[PDB]
Amino acid sequence: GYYELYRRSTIGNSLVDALDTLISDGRIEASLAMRVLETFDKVVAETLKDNTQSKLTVKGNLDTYGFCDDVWTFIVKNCQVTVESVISVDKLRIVACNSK
Amino acid sequence: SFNQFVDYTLQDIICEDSTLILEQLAQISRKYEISFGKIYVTKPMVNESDGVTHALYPQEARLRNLTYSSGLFVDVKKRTYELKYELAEESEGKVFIGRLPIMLRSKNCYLSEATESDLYKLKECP
Amino acid sequence: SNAEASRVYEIIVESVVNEVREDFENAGIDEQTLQDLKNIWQKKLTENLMLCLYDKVTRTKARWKCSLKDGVVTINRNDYTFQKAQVEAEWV
Amino acid sequence: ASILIGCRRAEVARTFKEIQSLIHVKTKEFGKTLNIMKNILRGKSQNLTYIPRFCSHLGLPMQVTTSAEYTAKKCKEIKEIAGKSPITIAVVSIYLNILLFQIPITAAKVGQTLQVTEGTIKSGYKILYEHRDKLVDP
Amino acid sequence: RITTLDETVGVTMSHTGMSMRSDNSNFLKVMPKKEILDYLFKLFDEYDYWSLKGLKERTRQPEAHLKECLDKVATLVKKGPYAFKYTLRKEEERKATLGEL
Amino acid sequence: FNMKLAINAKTITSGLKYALATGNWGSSRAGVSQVLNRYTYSS
Amino acid sequence: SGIVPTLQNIVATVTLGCRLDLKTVALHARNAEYNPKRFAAVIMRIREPKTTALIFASGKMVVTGAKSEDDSKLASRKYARIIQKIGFAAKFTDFKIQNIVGSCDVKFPIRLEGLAFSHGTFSSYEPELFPGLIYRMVKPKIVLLIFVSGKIVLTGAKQREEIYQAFEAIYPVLSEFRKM
Repeated sequence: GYYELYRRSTIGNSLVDALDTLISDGRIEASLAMRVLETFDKVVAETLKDNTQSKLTVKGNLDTYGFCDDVWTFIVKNCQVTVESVISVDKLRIVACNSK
Repeated sequence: SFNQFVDYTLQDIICEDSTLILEQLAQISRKYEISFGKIYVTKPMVNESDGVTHALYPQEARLRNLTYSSGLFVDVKKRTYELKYELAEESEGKVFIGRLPIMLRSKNCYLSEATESDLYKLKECP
Repeated sequence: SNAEASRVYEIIVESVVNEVREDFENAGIDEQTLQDLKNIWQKKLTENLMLCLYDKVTRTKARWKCSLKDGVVTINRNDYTFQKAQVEAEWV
Repeated sequence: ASILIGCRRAEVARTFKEIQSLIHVKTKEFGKTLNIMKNILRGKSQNLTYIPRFCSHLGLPMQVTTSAEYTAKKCKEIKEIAGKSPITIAVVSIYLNILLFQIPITAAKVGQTLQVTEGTIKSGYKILYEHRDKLVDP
Repeated sequence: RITTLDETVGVTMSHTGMSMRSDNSNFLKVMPKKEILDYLFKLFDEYDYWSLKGLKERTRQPEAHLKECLDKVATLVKKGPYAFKYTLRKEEERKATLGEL
Repeated sequence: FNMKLAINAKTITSGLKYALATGNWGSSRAGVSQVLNRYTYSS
Repeated sequence: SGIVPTLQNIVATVTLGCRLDLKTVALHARNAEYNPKRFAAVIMRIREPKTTALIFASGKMVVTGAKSEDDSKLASRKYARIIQKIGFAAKFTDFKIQNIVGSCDVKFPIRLEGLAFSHGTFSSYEPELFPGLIYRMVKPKIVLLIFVSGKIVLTGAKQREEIYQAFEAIYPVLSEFRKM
């Protein structure tokens, strides 16, 4: 259970980098690092589920889309994003995993 | 005698044995149940072939080779059990069981309330 | 710029650390090592990618619509976290 | 299928929906079967009727029914939407005729009772209202 | 007493016959092959009786495919409480053979 | 399950109609029904 | 007259000649969809000519959405090249158009009930089920959907001339049953 996609996020990469250092730089038990990441996967999921309010709206040109193995990938170009403020992005990559 | 039968016997016959239940087994066992309520009688009517439906006065009834009858309706309440647990759909049905011949001049037929000239319009000799 | 994001991030760090502590204690590593992990992770944390779940994706002609849920995005160096998101994009 | 045929051939009319209430045929599958059967009958070699039947369901006076009949013939000739299936035209034709007269069914009651979407009856009513000029029997 | 419905009688009949109205109430509406087969066999030592449904739920493969291989390892008992369930007759060696093939 | 199929009206309706037509209650009874005599109002 | 039908959709089949790994195909293609649980084919698309391909594990492929026979063969060759580029020993063979759809407007309303009565053995008209009349022509063997508005749909053709032939044959009939 729990997808590992959130490890690619800013907070996820940071965690990876921290752990990698404790392993290499130090002598801190690897494998435990994996245990930690398994915890991360679950936490980010419940937190994003129970601790969020924002509603986003993304409108733009669909440059590319794709589906395989319960994962949708989209690349939106020249888009305006609305938070609940209006932000503009030249290129946005979206990766979505099945909710079911 | 016929009037008493219409007022009392239909209600009692339907009431006496109405309740029927289905016993459903699963592996959890289950029941389905259907009851019959207050029965409803109509005034005499006719169903034409096309489906138009209209009242029937006896004169025409004779001429057209018809049967002089009123429809019957029943209140069906359906229930389901799961075992006495009770869920079910009720009220909302009034169900047509069939037609009942109606004796002339009885309380049900249209003529019983008619007056003299009234009868003359319908052409039934007083 | 988003505040909910930083709050979510805080919840994640605090929540993960406390949970991980058992394993950390089991592996007989060090409470202060756990503390280091926390401080480095938070230190590192200080390219327009959205990671989330999809409820529904539809299309009619070249018009696509997507109902996204529980996600996190980095747009122009800023991070947003959301409960729901709707995507309306036109393919050619 | 065979039933609906015998209805047709008998000059009686029954709606696809009605028979669909006696039997669950899934619809489209029914249309294909009905067409193939029709073809076989040819090999072995009309809304109006619906209008009175509906009045029955509403128990409307005779004049209302005949008014509705004139209305259906007049509406079909004037074209304009070609009918979008006969059922909508038969019900709207009625709804006009009744609203001409004082007898209330209102709207939702006829939409329920006769199983026509209320939006459909009103939509038919606007276009039908436009041609009120030439639909008047007397 | 019994109550006589006084209506225009047309409405009552319309409800009686085919009304164009239906429903409105409800009453009695009524891993690859190598690891798959190896896993299923470990279930067979774990369960002397099991079903193509239990196996299809595990393997997420059509019961027809499950029925073919089971005919080789397992046999069917159609009588008794366990009826319509397969019973068996080294497991690690079989798993490695599945990995090879 | 659909009520119209479950309940068959001609059972009762055609049953009674039949019986009064034939006048046979079953035979277990016969001739109970008789066409009226309109020979004269007395009759 | 003066009206000539416009082609609207061309459906074709192509044999690639080799087995395909659909996850691989879907993964490597720029515009692909693949959900084994819904349909057993990769739904791939290209922008020019705008078309959609249904790609199977057997290596057979269905190409649809083209508006011309030229566009159909062109887009088909393109899909085949994509499969090659992904790495399979595919070959562009057996290109064959299976269905051509056309449509036009006669510019006058039609009396469908009269037409159905007159051409009863070829016609099927149930306005409550579907508003158009389904006309099954014998020669050429083409199916036409005829609407009150005068819009006409012709389908079931293997060659463009059959679309043209059928319309020429139906026009006098549509005229006979006009409203204004």
